[PDB]
Amino acid sequence: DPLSETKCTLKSFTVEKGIYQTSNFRVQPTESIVRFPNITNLCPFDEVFNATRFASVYAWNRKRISNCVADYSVLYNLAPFFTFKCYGVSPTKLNDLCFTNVYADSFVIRGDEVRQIAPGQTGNIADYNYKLPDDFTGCVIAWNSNKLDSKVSGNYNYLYRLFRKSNLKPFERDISTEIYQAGNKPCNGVAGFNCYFPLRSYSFRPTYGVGHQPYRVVVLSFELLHAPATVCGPKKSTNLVKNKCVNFNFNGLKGTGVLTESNKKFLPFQQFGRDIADTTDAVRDPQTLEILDITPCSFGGVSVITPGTNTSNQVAVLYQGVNCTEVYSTGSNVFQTRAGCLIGAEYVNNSYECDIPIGAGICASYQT
Amino acid sequence: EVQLKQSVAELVRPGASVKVSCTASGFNIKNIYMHWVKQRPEQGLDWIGRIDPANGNSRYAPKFQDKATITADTSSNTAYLQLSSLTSEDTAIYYCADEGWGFANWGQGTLVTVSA
Amino acid sequence: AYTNSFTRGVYYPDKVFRSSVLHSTQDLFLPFFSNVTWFHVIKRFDNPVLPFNDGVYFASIEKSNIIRGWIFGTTLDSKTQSLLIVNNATNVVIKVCEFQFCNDPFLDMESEFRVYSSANNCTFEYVSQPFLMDKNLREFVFKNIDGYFKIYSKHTPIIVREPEDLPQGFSALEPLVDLPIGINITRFQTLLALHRSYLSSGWTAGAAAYYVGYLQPRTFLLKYNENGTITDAVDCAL
Amino acid sequence: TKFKGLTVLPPLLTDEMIAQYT
Amino acid sequence: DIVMTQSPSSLTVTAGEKVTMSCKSSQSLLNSGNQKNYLTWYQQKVGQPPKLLIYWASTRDPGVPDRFTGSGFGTDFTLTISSVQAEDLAVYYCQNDYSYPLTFGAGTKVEL
Ligand SMILES: *[C@@H]1O[C@H](CO)[C@@H](O[C@@H]2O[C@H](CO)[C@@H](O)[C@H](O)[C@H]2NC(C)=O)[C@H](O)[C@H]1NC(C)=O
Ligand SMILES: *[C@@H]1O[C@H](CO)[C@@H](O)[C@H](O)[C@H]1NC(C)=O
Ligand SMILES: *[C@@H]1O[C@H](CO)[C@@H](O)[C@H](O)[C@H]1NC(C)=O
Ligand SMILES: *[C@@H]1O[C@H](CO)[C@@H](O)[C@H](O)[C@H]1NC(C)=O
Repeated sequence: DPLSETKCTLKSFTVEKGIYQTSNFRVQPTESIVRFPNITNLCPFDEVFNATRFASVYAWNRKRISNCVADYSVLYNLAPFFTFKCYGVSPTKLNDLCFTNVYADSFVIRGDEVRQIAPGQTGNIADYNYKLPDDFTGCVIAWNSNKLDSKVSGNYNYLYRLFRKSNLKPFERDISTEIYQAGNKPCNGVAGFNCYFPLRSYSFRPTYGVGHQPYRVVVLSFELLHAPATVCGPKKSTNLVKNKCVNFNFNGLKGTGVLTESNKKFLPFQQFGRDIADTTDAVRDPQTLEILDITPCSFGGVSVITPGTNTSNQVAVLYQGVNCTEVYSTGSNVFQTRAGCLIGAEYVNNSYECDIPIGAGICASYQT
Repeated sequence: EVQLKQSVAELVRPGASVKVSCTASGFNIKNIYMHWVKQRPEQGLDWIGRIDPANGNSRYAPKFQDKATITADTSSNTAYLQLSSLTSEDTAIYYCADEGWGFANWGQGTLVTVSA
Repeated sequence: AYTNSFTRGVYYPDKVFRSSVLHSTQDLFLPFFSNVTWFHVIKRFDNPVLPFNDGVYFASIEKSNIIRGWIFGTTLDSKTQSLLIVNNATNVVIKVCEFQFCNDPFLDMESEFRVYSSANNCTFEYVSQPFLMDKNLREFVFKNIDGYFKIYSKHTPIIVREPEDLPQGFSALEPLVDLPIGINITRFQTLLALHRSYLSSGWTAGAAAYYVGYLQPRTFLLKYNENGTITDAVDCAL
Repeated sequence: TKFKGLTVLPPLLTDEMIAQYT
Repeated sequence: DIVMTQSPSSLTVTAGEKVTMSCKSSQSLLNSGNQKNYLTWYQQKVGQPPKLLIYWASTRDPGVPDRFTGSGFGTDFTLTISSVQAEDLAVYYCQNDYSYPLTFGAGTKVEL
């Protein structure tokens, strides 16, 4: 109890009349809040998913995207997706951790040829149209698009280059339309029995069967370099808490305190504020554009007001410089003054000479 | 492509700790929060837990609580196993995981048993 | 031709709000009352390749909007990455690639980009609201610290341009946009849109004059008002 | 004409009481 | 923690004989956002580490790809193989994924 704390701090079994500072009142953070500015721009993976005509397998479109927040959660949320196999990276860790740049390649190919477009796997089309490097870190997204990309008559929009003179370089797209010299006799630009044109036309039809239907296949390439990383998943955010002492993480400021609305007006470029002593005084909420004042958690000295143990064993506790809305247990004749909020003493309007000085004109005493 | 190497099996004194390393080759471990699993010969497979390279916050199976601990080091893509005072039946072959939709990448396996 | 930088080129060092605070910060600044190179243009091609050094305090008072971007780069060659800033009336563009910069880079209404002969290893591309348009002083500070390319802006309207010298008033430069770009920069060149006549009776550039100053490590005592803006400053080593 | 453990205690005599003495 | 019961029946059959293997999954696991359920199967050749056989309970990964369709609402999923050969001769475990407590399959073998 406070009286025994006073006895220990005085190292005497009898404490004389007076006020003794025994301990320190401290308010610990109840909650922890983390905020980052929300999505705003979004990296358009759905756009290359939603492209009406996917690029040719040999002339695969290379889309390098940077400086945007990427939402990979919608990719898992999307039901029509059928294949999400990943190599060197967790499918669900794209949101958690990020790379510097992302390459998206959109192409339409038959179902059996989808497995041919994979690292460490070579195919009749893959070796000459699109050969994924063995060691790249990325995910291949594939799904059936027979209804969207085929008709009863037949879809000949998508074609591939069957014959190529040399092995394809990694991350290289071949757009050459030269007639392949399959035969020993020179082609000279004229199709013949020996010379076969490398490009062949697929026919996509619903009746053509599964394993050969068109598949909208998108491969995402992630590479992290010395340059700063600009595309990342949505970092965790929490709700805003006002008038309660909480740990706050406003884009990595990492401070503790109680957050209140402030009348101060920041400049548009400015993010947080500092006082004369170079202490964070106000922060702007990244989610909104409002300005939040940061005042520290309430703390102060705990002083025990006691008459002599010869007189009595009752004690009144003073919490210096603390609003006792934030605070012997409260509810026992709790009275508030400038020196602090006094617990255990009842304010009396009549005035006597000072007995135990509390502060700011308030003096405690033991009387009936 | 992407390979996870298991540490060679070390004979361990009875009632002591045993450590097995799962280093990643061909790719940094930073993008992978690998999972540890234990398999006993002629017995069902079990899931030990997982490690994240940064803020690892490893969460273990309820049966293995307070006795099975696993950690990894981001530098050199190394991982580790921490298991001590294992009985012969409890000891099982440990594998690493790709934590995908299914565990695509698995270690070659470590047959570790208390033999001293 | 030279002109004194009478308390010009001061920018907000950081994004920290301060109210009625005299904050003394040590950062790369244009020293007060310092020598500033001043160039005239115009065909009379005068666009020297000025070294970037720590930074550049670019300025212009062209009421005809003659200034149409800047050129940056370590060597202005395809071997190294370079900055390209082109600012159109409808929309501005910032491209960062290994541009092979021609002898006379310019924009061709604008029909086709004619600023770079080659575009390989393109890593960065940015688009924002126009800033060079809307007789008035248009002063910028460019920096390259820790791989972040920093730009500051302030469009002060000045009633008098007859003396053809920078005003003696003070105006701190609010940051406009910062670009994450890890390359190094050791050269600077200014862009002017050369029209079909150059491709020059149709297009006139008689009023295009731009002042260039170089930043230096200095200690400044910045005065913030209760609103949070820098109203005045002093250079401790002046 | 500071919350790092620095607490400024109020004087026992308020300015009104000092003025009343005066 | 999720209750699982995998049929360990082993059939010594010639190639071209279908086999049906299913294991119950309690709580009827259902991923939010997408209709797909996170249930997977593994194929482990004797003396070799297990590898991903099937994921999402209805999607066939590249690598010996053939059918393996499974129909269920999270209460149960059935994995079917059209033909049995030495390559498919292995031990299979079905492990739930949507539920964070992961319990692996008891084990199922096939013979030629
Ligand atoms: C194609 O565009 C449509 C229309 O925007 C997308 O449909 C929704 O996209 C939002 C993206 O924020 C998702 O949150 C919704 O769940 C989508 N709803 C449906 C019914 O799809 C669609 O995702 C885009 N991509 C594809 C492949 O269709
Ligand atoms: C955050 O999202 C809300 C809801 O869509 C939006 O009103 C707000 O503008 C977003 N934040 C910013 C900084 O735009
Ligand atoms: C805190 O104390 C002040 C006086 O010091 C008082 O006016 C106020 O009502 C108290 N409570 C709150 C919530 O501010
Ligand atoms: C800052 O805001 C106050 C309050 O309206 C205003 O009186 C003052 O002029 C403003 N200062 C500037 C520089 O905008």
